[PDB]
Order: sequence, then structure tokens, then C-alpha cells
Amino acid sequence: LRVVNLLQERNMLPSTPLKPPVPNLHEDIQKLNCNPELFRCTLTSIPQTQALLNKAKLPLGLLLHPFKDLVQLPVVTSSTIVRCRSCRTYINPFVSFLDQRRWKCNLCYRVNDVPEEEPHRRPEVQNATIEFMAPSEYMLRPPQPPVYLFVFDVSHNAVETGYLNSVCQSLLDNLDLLPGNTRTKIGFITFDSTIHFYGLQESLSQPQMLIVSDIEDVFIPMPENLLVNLNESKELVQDLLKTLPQMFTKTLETQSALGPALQAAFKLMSPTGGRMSVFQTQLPTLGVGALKPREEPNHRSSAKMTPSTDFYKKLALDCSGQQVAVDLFLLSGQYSDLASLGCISRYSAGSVYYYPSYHHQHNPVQVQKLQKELQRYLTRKIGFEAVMRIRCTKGLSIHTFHGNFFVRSTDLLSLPNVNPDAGYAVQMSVEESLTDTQLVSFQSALLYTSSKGERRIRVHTLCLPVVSTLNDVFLGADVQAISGLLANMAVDRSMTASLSDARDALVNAVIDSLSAYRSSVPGLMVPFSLRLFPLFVLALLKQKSFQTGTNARLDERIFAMCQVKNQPLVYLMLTTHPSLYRVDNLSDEGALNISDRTIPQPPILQLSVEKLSRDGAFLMDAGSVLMLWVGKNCTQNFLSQVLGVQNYASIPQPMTDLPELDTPESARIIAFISWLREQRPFFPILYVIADESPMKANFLQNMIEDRTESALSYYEFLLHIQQQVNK
Amino acid sequence: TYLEFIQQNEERDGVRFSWNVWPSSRLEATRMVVPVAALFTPLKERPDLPPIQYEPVLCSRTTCRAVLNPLCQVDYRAKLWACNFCYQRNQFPPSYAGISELNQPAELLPQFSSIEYVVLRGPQMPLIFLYVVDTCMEDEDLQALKESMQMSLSLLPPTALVGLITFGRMVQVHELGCEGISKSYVFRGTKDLSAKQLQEMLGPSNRFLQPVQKIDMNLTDLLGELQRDPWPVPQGKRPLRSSGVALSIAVGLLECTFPNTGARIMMFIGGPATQGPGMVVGDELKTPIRSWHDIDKDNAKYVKKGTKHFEALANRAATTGHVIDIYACALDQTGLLEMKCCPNLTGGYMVMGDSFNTSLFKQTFQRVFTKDMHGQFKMGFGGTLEIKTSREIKISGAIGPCVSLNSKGPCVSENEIGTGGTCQWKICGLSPTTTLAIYFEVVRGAIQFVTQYQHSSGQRRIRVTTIARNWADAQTQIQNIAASFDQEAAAILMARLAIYRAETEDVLRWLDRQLIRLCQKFGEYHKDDPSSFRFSETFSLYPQFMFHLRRSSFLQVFNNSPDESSYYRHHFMRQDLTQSLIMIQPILYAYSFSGPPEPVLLDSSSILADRILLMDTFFQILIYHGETIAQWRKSGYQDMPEYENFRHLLQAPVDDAQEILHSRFPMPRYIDTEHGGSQARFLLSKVNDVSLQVFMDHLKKLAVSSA
Amino acid sequence: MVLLTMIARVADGLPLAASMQEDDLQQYQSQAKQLFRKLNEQSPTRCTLEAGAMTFHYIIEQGVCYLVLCEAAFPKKLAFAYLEDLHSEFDEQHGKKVPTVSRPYSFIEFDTFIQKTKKLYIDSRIMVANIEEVL
Ligand SMILES: [Zn+2]
Ligand SMILES: [Zn+2]
Repeated sequence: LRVVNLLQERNMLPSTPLKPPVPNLHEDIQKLNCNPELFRCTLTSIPQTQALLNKAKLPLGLLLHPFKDLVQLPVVTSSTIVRCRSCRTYINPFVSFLDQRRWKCNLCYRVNDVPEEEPHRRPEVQNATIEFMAPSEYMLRPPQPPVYLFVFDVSHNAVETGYLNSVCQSLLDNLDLLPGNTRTKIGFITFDSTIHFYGLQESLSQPQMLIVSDIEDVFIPMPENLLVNLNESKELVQDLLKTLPQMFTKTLETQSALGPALQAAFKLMSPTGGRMSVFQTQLPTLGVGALKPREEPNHRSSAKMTPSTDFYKKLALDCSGQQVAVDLFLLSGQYSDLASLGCISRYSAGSVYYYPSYHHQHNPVQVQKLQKELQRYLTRKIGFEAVMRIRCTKGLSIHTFHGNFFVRSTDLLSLPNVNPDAGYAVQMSVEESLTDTQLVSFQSALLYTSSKGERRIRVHTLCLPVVSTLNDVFLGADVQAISGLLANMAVDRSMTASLSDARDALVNAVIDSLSAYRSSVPGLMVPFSLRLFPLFVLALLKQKSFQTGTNARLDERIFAMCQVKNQPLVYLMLTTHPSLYRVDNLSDEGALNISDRTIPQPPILQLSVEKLSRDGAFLMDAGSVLMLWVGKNCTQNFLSQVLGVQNYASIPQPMTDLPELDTPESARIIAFISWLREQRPFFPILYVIADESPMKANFLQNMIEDRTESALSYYEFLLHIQQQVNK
Repeated sequence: TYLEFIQQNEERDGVRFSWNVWPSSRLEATRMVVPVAALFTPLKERPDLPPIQYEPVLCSRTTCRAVLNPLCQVDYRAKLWACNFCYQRNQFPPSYAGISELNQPAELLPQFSSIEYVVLRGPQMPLIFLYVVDTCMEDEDLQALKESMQMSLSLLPPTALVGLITFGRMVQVHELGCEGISKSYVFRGTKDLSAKQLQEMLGPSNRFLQPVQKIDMNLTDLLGELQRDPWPVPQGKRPLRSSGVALSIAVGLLECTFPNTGARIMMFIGGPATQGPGMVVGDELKTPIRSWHDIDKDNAKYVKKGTKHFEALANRAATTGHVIDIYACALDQTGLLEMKCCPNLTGGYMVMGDSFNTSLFKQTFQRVFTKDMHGQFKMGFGGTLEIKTSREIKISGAIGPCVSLNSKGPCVSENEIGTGGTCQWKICGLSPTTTLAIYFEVVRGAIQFVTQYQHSSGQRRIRVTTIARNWADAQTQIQNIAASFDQEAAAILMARLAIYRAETEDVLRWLDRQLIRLCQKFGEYHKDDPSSFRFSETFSLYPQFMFHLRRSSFLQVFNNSPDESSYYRHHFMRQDLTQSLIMIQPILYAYSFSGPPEPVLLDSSSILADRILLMDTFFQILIYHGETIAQWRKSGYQDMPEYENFRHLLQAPVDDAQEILHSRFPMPRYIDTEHGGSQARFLLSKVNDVSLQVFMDHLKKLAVSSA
Repeated sequence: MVLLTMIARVADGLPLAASMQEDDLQQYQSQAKQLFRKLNEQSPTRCTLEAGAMTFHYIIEQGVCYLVLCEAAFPKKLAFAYLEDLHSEFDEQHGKKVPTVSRPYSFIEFDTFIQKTKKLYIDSRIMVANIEEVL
């Protein structure tokens, strides 16, 4: 409850990881609350009225990771699904049992009857996260089979990248590991200026390539054997994946007809739906969906983003209608207009994957990144033809959604696919004053079809209290969740207005919030829950999404915004504010509880060069990547015992990973690195290339506390905030 | 001997005229009943003429440019020759500086009046063969077609170019080779494409047309793996078959890859077109394919719009110089009436059977690739026929497999016939049997036939044929002209006229008007006395040829399907005289114990019980067993060694049938019937106004009556 | 010429296996799910229903209903033989597990046998009543 003066601390970042706030609830109610990783709110203490919310100047909203992989999941198979007869809210641990045979709905307050099927001991009332077996009324059609369609760019530029070699090899290794049963269907399409289909029949000596050159009028050439059964045609698929990277070695096709290629891929998956994987390497220049080139901005252009055409938006809406999701793999070395291409994944519940300047021989970093990301992309669980409803207690109203989906009528989120790595955000307002209740509940119902052909409903329920004073609102503030919601709000501000407005609204979010806290209590005074608020916002303003005076290119910025709108809150925080450790002096204060493994726990350092040292090495955890920066004057012990090298001069320029040496210093750093990646499914690639002169030291671009020739330092920032707070 | 003269001129020059003495005045020229015409075979075979590797002598006259011929007056002292067409005198070329009266060039000996030169100058172009395969047919019919096309692959020259276009609902243009994927371009069979669009949508040899010696291995595997059209056929429906589009893509492909060079578009169909341009019938089985009765009562909506599509492709490819063959084998009609112009305007073949899985088709298909003594196909490509005549002769036109080049000159007549209005024609495909009918008008006499074409070896050749017929002596005009009349040639030449007007519409009225007129001028009679009418030996067979012509399937189209009538007319407009007389009037041999095989009359009186007949219609070999021999055969007298003579009787017509069952290119359907048998109908309909006796009596009453 | 196949338990209308291919489906799948509800142990074991331009066919064996939809011109003789081929295979594989399951479409993987058997009938190479009455 204490008040912090940010101008005297300058060391407020804790040495241990940040934990989400515990809502100020009763001991028996909070113990049943939802896991904060699956469901969390910006304000754990909900403001009673909208006037109190506007006074606090903090955004109210939710951030949910609904399909995340779980260690344990209760699966109810009851012959009936107990839902409130008014608002269809599933029975949750936060209802009110009165008559023992009647329960009060925590969202619409209507009393319901408990069916003849200790009722409070029912598993539907003892788990905030549960999964049902949906009855026959919860499906428009029989459960669709798992369908996978891969669409590859095979133009001359794509063949030069060499991406087809690694992509086809990963498919062969993970062919049995694809989610699905004996109903699984798989298909392939390549394209340059013409669309190439690939029929697969056991009666033929080899697969047959069928070309559609009528670009203005695509069609499906064959009624069968284009989408084939993977179980029956296993051998026929394996031959094509070994022959595909050899059919276009001498290709002189330069133009890519991506637009018409997606239309043919849509017509192919339109009957059944499923997941459509698209690999693209250059600008779409031929046919519908053609995009004009664009000159990249430099560090000398002001903030003067939006799609160039509505084609890929209109096309994604048709894919969503047929339960088809499009994942876009962009492996381009030049401009490709991702502001327009990304619409194919935003409005179809897909997800984009960006690999700048991918080359099989010239960029081994992007090669191993595509290797590990495809390992996750092909083996993670999946849901088909899915929808998600987000219900909140009466009085609260959702008014803006964030993520990759299509908002149907009556706030229904359409998800052609649902993947366990997708995060969403919701902004809401107090439509009616919460003077009646002291608790409010939020429930997200995820209806989907599993890979085994089963309609399942995953439900998460969160419970939060209601407060009526300014100080009680600031006390329950989640600073990490506020930064996540503001980043999503600023991304929409960029498209709607401009990038300058998106940056001004982010600074005004800190100004107005602390200006209101000051008007209700010399230096810069903040509550303890917001001691890191100006730090994470400055980090937001220096991320590749909103940075101004940098040499950033157009595709880098839009992908940094596609990750704001799509990644969970934790990895958004790891990207915006990476965790910096010193890893040349690992000791035994770690988590040596886990058997033989010791796992050192070095303290988190702040993102400033002042914290670095030329006498050692520093590891940085950016969520998707791990960078180890080696100082020039590093000790000979760390070079020989950890790097396996006799001097700083003989450290290989691109070092793809550390060697597992026969030294205890190697075991300590391998144990610490292993512990980092075990916390996440997406394997983060480590590269020790960061040197003091590798020309790849973007390691410094994450030093958000320090000043540059185009941004303020952390302390320069605090002086500007105080100047405006008491203006 | 006039008979000896007619026979020798056809053996040497490959020509047979209706009149061998021509009217020397404007009086008789306008009154000639049968026009002056010729049955000219540009590539007729003969006892080993030496291929003359010369350069044809060019007349110094610009308009004339006729080829040196034995009719040209030479002066071996002054080293000159006078062109017999324009009287222009010429200087002999340097290579002819040493020609003497004892050593003179071959083009001046009357034995070499018809001659062929070989012109070797430019690099030779390879032969091109484009297979167009229908996939909407039964497995047994598709399998046999696959084996036959694999057989023809092993007979092609190593340098020839080949391509594969399979079609069903879609059209696939296969890319050969490609090493391990076998790719192809797919197109909608619902809309037509021009050659310019197809060129842009696709991109010496091509990716689609590769030499045999490099691609035969993969093409044999591709053809061996061809399967049915994968689209299902719902109950009560026909397959969706896009014939009119696959042909326009085959035409369009060669049109933008190898224009103006010999190429064969070989299309194989197993049913009618049911989709896209060139549609013949709907897809519902309840609607029968159109018949002549449906044609006449306007119950066929796809005929006119279908024929127009195939006339456009016929003229497109014939302008480019490419040949379209049509191999049609199905149980129902297939639409030959709508597609007839493609093999007719070009020099393409037309094979019509019941199924591809028959000995009829398989053997007929390998006759197409029958080779000569030097192992070369008996087919020519890109023929250009130019006819040069005396200043007293004008050309009305030609009736046969040809296309007008629309070249004008003093030899073109205002009265055009068939494909007229020109003195130059293009025949994209010709064989040693291809016969044209050229009709001449009068406004010695000489005509020079110049035929430039591409040999099956790639050598560019020119066949020159110069002939001469006497002008009638003024004091013996109709007398000499009557003796020089060829009744067999005039019959087919006049029949060639009737089938043309019928196929491009009464016609029987014009036939009888000309037969009566010919009787009134060259017959002998007193007025109003029919019994006093007689005809000379020169004319005594002409009315009998007209009798079997007006009752034939060529003019009485009913009792046949529209495809069968178009097939009959197809082969008639191309054959020589010997085969044409067999079509109009089938020959008939008799086999009995009392005597060796003898030719007999085509009348119901020849049908005896104790005798075996062998009727040769050009399209049907029919063996008829009388009632007595049928009973003698149903009894079992043949197997007994007592009647080895009865075995000779039952197999004598079979032996004679096998010989002509192999030489004839459109292998005739073999029929073994007897009295009371079903297939005995074909014999009784060709046999017998009504009958010839009544037909002659009616003719004589009109010949001796008013003129 | 077109098919819509459903296998359901007659007692409660619980779906067991189906197969649908379009490239509407919403009106006749509804009308299919009413039949599964109206049918009981007094229903005709063999029947054919007229739905204007469409026509349903079903047989009932071992408390299991094998329903198929097709355009009215599809041969009635072939639709019943198609349902018999499905029943003879389904009763052998899952016939004993039918009365115990509780999930909808507990035999989706029967999808594979339906479509391969379906293709052998829509390629040419008992009671009758109006469906609107029963509904
Ligand atoms: Zn409720
Ligand atoms: Zn001359």
C-alpha cells in the first residue's frame, strides 16, 4: 500500500520474475479462481461505476489464453450440460447455491433449478477451467476431419531462398505426429504465375502435377485425390515431399500470383474446411491481389501501415465462413506489403510467421528458427470449426475485441482454427453501475472440434471483486496486463489515425493515470502496483512496433504489431522487456530442489548498458530467442570451459548453440538455459554470436533504459512525466 | 484403242476425263451435256519413276511460269525452248548447257509427262503427331485404344515430334518427360480459347512436342497409365465430354508452335460432345441423338451451332496447313455430321466403327502407318496444287479434300463449282489414293498440274503432270467427241456434283434432267418411238450407273444415321475411279460347283439356292449362302472327307475376301449371312423409279419425246 | 445423383456416423434429425419419403437407422442396396457397442467406409409417404 517515488529509486525492477496480483477476494473464493495465465484482467478490483473507471484513467479489459496446453484438465461427460436458462452461462464455481436444489446465476442473477443429474461437490463447481462433451445440438454438421493444405511459393526468388528443402524435410519427420485420426486429409499446392495441383493415386507410378493457367478464372481440376487420406496414401505423400524441392531448381518464373492461388486453395478446402498453410517469399504482383511496390523508410522519415487493398480481407472472411484458417509464412528479403497480406490471417483465426531475409546458405539463424517454429506448428494440438463466447456479469459490456478471429453477430468470436499459442484481449466498460453486487464474473466458452472428431467446449471462469474508491482501483492494478491492453489499443490507433497518435495515447495513458493519482493523495509519486508502469510503456515506445527514429522497415513493424494482437501476455512482456541475466558467474543459489539438476537463479538485471560489463557474458531472454552477449575482456575460464574456445578472437561468427563440454561451468549454464526453454512450448533458439563487433548486435536495441539519438532514457522519461503530471 | 488410251493415261498421269476430245468451238462448248472434268490423283503410284533431284525449269514469262514439259518445242542447236502455254521462248539454264539430241532432259520425254522433282535447299522440318484422346469410354474400349496408340508410337520416325492431349470434362495438355512428376495443363472444357490466349497461358521442339527418340519411353508409360475420366456419371446421364474444346486447343497449340508445316491432329472419340462449343446433344439419356428425321422436322438444336464451331476449326487449321483425323468408335452416334468439315477441308482420315476393342479398328489404325519400300509413310503434307491451262480453258472449281488459296488469274472462270474461284488449292494431307475432281470450262489443249508438298521424309517435292487432248475437228465435231467419252469417269464426276449440292442444299430432279439430255444428244432413235432408242458402247453403261446412284445411301440419306451418311460421303469424295464405281455399283461374284468364280449381275435373279455370292460394297464385304448351301452347311457336309469339294465351295469366297480385306484402307466390315439371316438385308437393298427395267422404259419414253 | 448419409440410434436419435459433401445442407439435415426423433419401435422397418425435389430412404436394423438423402430421380433400388451395404458393415464392426455409447458420432471413423461405398453407387459405369406428413 506504500507509495513509491520513481525519481529516487531507479532500481524498482525485482530480482525475481514478476507474479500477477492476487485479487482481493475471500480465501475460499480466490483458491478456486482461474489460473492467471489462462485468464487475467487489467484491474483485479473492478471499479463500481464508469465514472470511477474514467477518473482512474486506466483501461479496463481482459487478456485470455484460452486454448493453452494444460498439465491437467477435468473433462466432464455428463448426459446434460447445466447452463443458466437466461444467459446460457455454464454452471461455475462462483454461482450461489441457496435451496440446495436451486442456484443463482453469477452473471444474470436469475435463479435456476438443479437437475436430478451434494451438488456443490460436482466437478462443474470445483474447477474454474473445465471441458465438456457437447451434445448433438452444439454442431451445425458432423465433426469435420483434420484437413491440412500447404501452399508453397515456387518462383525463382523462392527457389533461391531454399525454404522448400527444410519445410519438406520437417513434414516427412512429423508426418505421423500431425494431429488427427484415420480421417486426416492432406493436400499440396505450388504456384508462381500458374497454380499447380498435385493428385495422388496408388494406381499411378507417381503423383501428377496439374496446372491451372486461367488466372482470372481458377477452378478445381480433379474431384478426388487432391485432398487425399493420409493413412491410405502415406507412401504417395512421402514420395512427393522428396521430389518437390527438385522440380524448380532451374525455374525462370519471376512473378507470383498469390491472390489467385489462395482462391484455388479456398475452393479446394471449401467443402470441409481446415488449416491452410501458405509460404510466400515476395510481393504479389500478378493477378487479383496484386500489390504495388513501396520504398522503405529510413531514420530520417517522420511518422507519416494500413492495407493497400481489401482483397486479402474479403478473402479471409470467405475462408472464415467455410471454417478455413490461413497461416501465412513470409520468408521475404524485400518489401512484400504485409499490411495487406496479414489480413488473410487476422480475419481467419490464423497466424503469420515472419522470417526476414531467409536464405539456406546465407542466414542460418532464420533457418533454425523456421525449423523449431515448424516443429511446434505441426505437432501442437488443434481445434477446427470453433467459436468462442465471452460472457460477463450484468453491468459490464464488451465493446472491442483483440486477436485473430471474426466477430460474428452478438459478440460471437469465429475461430476457423484455434491453436494453443494464440492470445486474445477484450476491452470492456461499466454499462450499468455495479451497486447491487460486490463480485463480478467473466466466462469464456470455447466450442470446437478436436482432431479425433469430437465436439468439445472448454470453459474458463474468472471472479473479481467490486470497489468504489480510487485508491482501491490502483491497489488491484496489474501493470503487465495494462501494458498488454494498451499495446493492442495503440495498434488499432495506428491503423485508425496515425503512428504519432498511437504514441501520444500511450504517453497520455501514463500521464493521466498518475495525474489522477496525484490529485487524490515534489517528486513523481506512484502506487506500488504502478512502479513499473512508466518502464513498460517506455519499453512499448521502443519496441519495433512503435519506434520512430530507427532504420526499421515496413514489414518489421507490421509483424511486431501482428505479435501484439496475437501473442499471450507473458510472451508479449518477454518481447517488450526481455529478461537480462549474467551467466559467467553462475552459483548455487538456484532451484537445486529438482533432483540432480541444480539450475542457477541469477538475478534479473535492468535493460541498461550500465548494467553490462566487458569482463563477462550476459544472457537475454526475449521469449522467442535467447541472445548471449560476450564481452571483449571476458575471462579465459568462460571462454575455454563454456565456449570451448582459446580466445575471444576464435569465437565463431554465427554460433548456432553452445557446446556441451565436460566442465561444471558448462553444466551450470546448460542447466540454466534448459530451464528457460522448458517454461515454453516454442523452442527459443540461442545464438552466442552477439559479440562486441558482429554487426548483428541488436542485443543493444533492447536496452530500453538507455537513451539513443532518437529516444529518451528511462530517467529522461521520468522527468518528462513529472513535468506533465503537475503542469 | 480408246479403252487402251484411257487406261494408260490413268496409269501414267493419274487422270481420267469425262471427255477426251474437247469442243473446238463456242457452239459445242456451251451445249456439252456432261462438263469437261478430270479425276486427278496428284500422288498416284506407278512402276518406279526416278525421283528427279533437279530444279524445275522456270518459264521466263512472269504470269505463266509453267514447268518444262514434253509438249514444249525445243531447239538443241540454239539452246532454247518455247513454252507451250504462253509461246514465250526461254534460255536454258547453265546446268543444261550440255543437253544434246542424244542426251536430253527427262522432263522432255513423253514417258515422263508426269514427273516428280526433289528440291533440297532449306533444312528439313520433322513430322508432327498430336494425339487427342477421349477418356469418357468403357475400360475395355479405353485399354485397346491405349495399346493402339502405343503401337503407332513404335512406328513413328525417330525425328518426329509427338504430343498428348487427353480430355473428358477438362482438357489436359501433357508436358512430356519432366522426370518423376508427369505434369499437364488443365483447362475448362466449357469455353473456347484462341491461339493467342493459349500461347500466353502455356508460354526445333517444345515442352509439349518432343522428338520420338528422346520421349517415346515416357510417352509409352504415360499412355499405359491413362485412366477413365475421373468425374462420375450420374444415373440416366451421359458423360461430360468436351470434344469441341479439346480440338480447338489442339488446333491452337500447333497454330502457335509450328505453323505452315506438316502435322497430324489425331483425335480419338468414343461418344458425342455433350459440353461446351461444338455440342452435339444434351447429357440426359432420355433425349436421343439427332437423326435425319430429327434434322428434317427441326428437332435438332445442336446441329447448326455445332457444325459452325467445327467449320471454324477446319478453316483455322487448313489455313495453317495441319491435318485433322477423326477416329470415332462408339455404340451410338458420335457427331460426325457436325465435325465432318475438319477431316474434309483438311486431308484427314475418318475411321468409324463400333468399338476401339475390335479387329476392325485396330487393323484399320495400323494401315494409316503403312510404309513403302523405303520404309516411309504413304502420306504427304502441306500440298499446294496449282493448275495452269491453255488460254482457251478456264477452271470452274474442285470437289474434294482441298481448300481454296483464292489465287486469281486468266484461268479462273466466272462460273464456279464446289471450291472454285481459284487456280491454287491447299491439301494439308494427301495419300497415293487421294483423288480430286476438277471441272473445266471452255471460253491440242494442255493442262499442267503442279503439286508441291512435304514428303514423309521431310523432303520438299514437286509433282508435275502435263496432259494434252485434241480439239475436235470442225467437220466432225460431235462424232469424234462422242467416241472420246468416258462413261465411268463422267458417272463419278456427275455423282461428285450431286453429293455436293445435297450436302450443301431437289437434287434427283437435276440428275434425271441431265440423263435425259445426254440420251437425246448422243443416243440413236426415231422421234416418239421409245423402242428405237439405243446407246453406243461408249454410253451403254451410263444410265445403269445413274440408276444405282439415285437409289444409293449417298442420296437417299434416310435408313441411315446422319453420321453414317457423312461417313459414306467422306470416302466417296476422295477415292479413285476404280473404288468409286464399287461404291455406286457394288460388284458381285458367284461361287458354285458348276464353274469357277464368275462376276454376275446386281439383280434379284442372281440369287440362286445352290450358289454362294460375294458382294463387294466398298464399305462391306458380304458373303451370302443360298438356302440349299445353308442347309448343306447347317447339316455338316463340310467336316466329312467325302465333300472336300464342298469345303472348296464354302471357303472360295473367304479366300478372295481376305485379299481385298487388307489392301483397302478403311477395312470393310466382314459379313457372313445366309438366306433368312438378318444381315442378308444389305444384299437385298443394293440388288435389283422402281427397277432398272422400269427405269429404262421410263427414260426411253422421255428421251424420244420432247427435248 | 447426390448423397447425404446418416447413421443414428433410433431410441434417442443419437448420431453415430455421417458423411456430407457439398462443393442447401442446412434444411435437409434438420429434416433428417426430426426423422431420427419421430422414429420409434412402431416405425416401419423399411420406408421411403418424398421431399419435393429430394427423397429420403432408411432401413432400421438392430435399433439403428441408416438414412440416405438423394435427388428423387435416383433409383430407389440402388438407395436401399446402398443402405444394406452400410448396415452389413456397421453391424459387424460396431453393432455390439451401439447400445452403450453416449457421445454424438462415437464412430466418426466410419466416415471412411461410407464414402468409398458411396462412390460405388453414384456412378453408372418398403413404404412411400410425404416427409411433411411424418414431420
Ligand atoms: Zn445466467
Ligand atoms: Zn510460259
